[PDB]
Amino acid sequence: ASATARVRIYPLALAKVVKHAASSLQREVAGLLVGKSAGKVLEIWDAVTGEQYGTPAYVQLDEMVMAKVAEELSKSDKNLYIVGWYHSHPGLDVFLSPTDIDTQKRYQAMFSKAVALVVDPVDYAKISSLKFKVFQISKEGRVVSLPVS
Amino acid sequence: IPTTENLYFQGHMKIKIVPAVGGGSPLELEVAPNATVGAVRTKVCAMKKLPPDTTRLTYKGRALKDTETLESLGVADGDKFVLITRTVGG
Ligand SMILES: [Zn+2]
Repeated sequence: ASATARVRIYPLALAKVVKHAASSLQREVAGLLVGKSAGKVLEIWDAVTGEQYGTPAYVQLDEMVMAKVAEELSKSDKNLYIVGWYHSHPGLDVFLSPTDIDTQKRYQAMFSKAVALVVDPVDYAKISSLKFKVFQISKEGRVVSLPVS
Repeated sequence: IPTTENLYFQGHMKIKIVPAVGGGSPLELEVAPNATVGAVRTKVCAMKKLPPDTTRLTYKGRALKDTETLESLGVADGDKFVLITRTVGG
């Protein structure tokens, strides 16, 4: 179906995403997912961010954030890299919009196993959990929500 | 000496291009000072099987325009570029 079979997110990385989102309920926020693939499993080890502009309906991360983060990871002895991105959708529920899909297609072109994490800070799933999904564009071009642990 | 061997050695400046996303190999391209950023990005996208209209090269702390020459940027043998893509949501 899809390049990535499932996603494993380090709890602190998820916590960083949720806190970032929850700290700005008045606009979408975005950032980058750092990790590595392990076979068909995508590991998310960290989430990082930087300068950006956003509104309740839109967000763009300054492109120099990615440039800085990629160069740092490449220079370091860690075998970690950017594996995806995240953004929030306060009060708008969890899906990939047409804009998001275009961004995600471009991520996947560079790294087939890339994923997009979307979080809605104002809601909780259902036992409770955080309201988020991790998406990928499948081999036939459909958005699929991946299994996450 | 094959007629095209001369073309192989044109430009003894080596540049390193780091793909921003994924852990894939950096590219080490042999280029001339008179090359455009666009010409570099074209070769990078060919090597990585990317479309041509979705990425940008960065150098130091700025995104480059495809029309700029490496010469105009003060690029030297060994310098490093990052190939980025946009991160935009809605
Ligand atoms: Zn979105």
